[PDB]
Amino acid sequence: AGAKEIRSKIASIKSTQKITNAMEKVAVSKMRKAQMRMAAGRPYAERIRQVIGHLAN
Amino acid sequence: ITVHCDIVSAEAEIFSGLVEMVIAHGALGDLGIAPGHAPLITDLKPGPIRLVKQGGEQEVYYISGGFLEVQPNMVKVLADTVVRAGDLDEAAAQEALKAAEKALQGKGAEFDYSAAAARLAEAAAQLR
Amino acid sequence: NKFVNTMTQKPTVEQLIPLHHWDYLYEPDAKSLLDGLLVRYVESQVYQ
Repeated sequence: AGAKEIRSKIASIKSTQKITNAMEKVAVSKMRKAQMRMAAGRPYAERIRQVIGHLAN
Repeated sequence: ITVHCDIVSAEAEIFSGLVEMVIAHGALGDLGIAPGHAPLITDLKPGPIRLVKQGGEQEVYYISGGFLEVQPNMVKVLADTVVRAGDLDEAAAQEALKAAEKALQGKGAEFDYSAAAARLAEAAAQLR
Repeated sequence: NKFVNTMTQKPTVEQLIPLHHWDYLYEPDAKSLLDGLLVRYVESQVYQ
């Protein structure tokens, strides 16, 4: 109805919008951290699988 | 004469570099590796593993078990994050059996999975 | 879920338990070596 409560809802959704824009960037940084933890476990497992496929034959 | 050696854990890396001489605790006795050694696969008990270089003749890394694999141009130590014995591993198996939360003894053949899942799948595309 | 790219997450089902002419010397019995190394391979695949 009146413009005061519309103005307060605009301020509330703007204060939600700033931190959702921040936590997108937080999710980017934790995705890159989980990518460097993804890249480190592979040369164990390829050497184990090559040793297993040699020993089974 | 130098041979490349890796000590690679299942989560990360511990060592990568050229060496000359490696002493490790094997499954029968303490053994050592030179370049040009025979191919070899052996289980390892927990302890310090000693690696020798020019100047770095006492490069010591503590390894809690795992396996060793020798190629005459390549040494691969595949290590362990924790000591693998049955008194540590059986307690983790018992804690994994005990923490299975069972609230209702369902038959498994219910239809209600898809009745929630199709509604929640159609609700997600109204947001994007 | 497998990381195809930063925009794509693909839900898969992947089998685990049913998986140069020279020979490795075996310091223990190689049967117990196979009994260890298959268990460590299943643990590395679940962790990845």
